[PDB]
Amino acid sequence: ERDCRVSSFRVKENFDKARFSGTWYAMAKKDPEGLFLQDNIVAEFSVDETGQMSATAKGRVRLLNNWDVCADMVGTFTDTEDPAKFKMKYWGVASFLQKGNDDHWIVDTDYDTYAVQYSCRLLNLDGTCADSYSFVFSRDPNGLPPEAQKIVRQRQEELCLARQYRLIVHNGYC
Ligand SMILES: CCCCCCCCCCCCCCCC(=O)O
Ligand SMILES: [Cl-]
Ligand SMILES: [Cl-]
Repeated sequence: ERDCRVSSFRVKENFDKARFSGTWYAMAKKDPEGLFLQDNIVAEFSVDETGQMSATAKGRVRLLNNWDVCADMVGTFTDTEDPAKFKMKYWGVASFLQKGNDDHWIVDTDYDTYAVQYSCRLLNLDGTCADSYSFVFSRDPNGLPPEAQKIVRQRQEELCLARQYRLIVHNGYC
């Protein structure tokens, strides 16, 4: 009876790009189809004076046949009418790395502790998501405090994803 239509999902009110800048460690991920980033995922967000948000990311990706590389990725965000909803053009510093353009929603954050991100790459015909991914980020690479963890769990459930995350390990691979 809970609403899993993407159009129903709340996102961060009055999202502040500047406050969101800096280092975010991925603690957990819900994978899309054909998953790319595997683990050791760290993102760096910036805003320029134009107010244009961008990011870089490092992580282990596993090219099939069991070949691990540390991907170095770049993203730039185009604003929409909602301050928390963006279009993210992304690519790798190496041209053979995955590129594309995904929706990028900041579902919730308190800026200095946790963030929940969401992307629906493809809708179902009933408005639910056919192919989604989601990152939970922490400022502290050692994880979230309990109050933040509990808030995040609520947000995960609201996205209809709470059963579908896996933990992201950080072990200096990159
Ligand atoms: C959304 C993660 C951080 C945002 C920083 C954008 C920098 C490019 C990251 C590329 C994400 C594309 C792969 C995401 C889906 C996946 O890993 O399976
Ligand atoms: Cl709990
Ligand atoms: Cl669960």
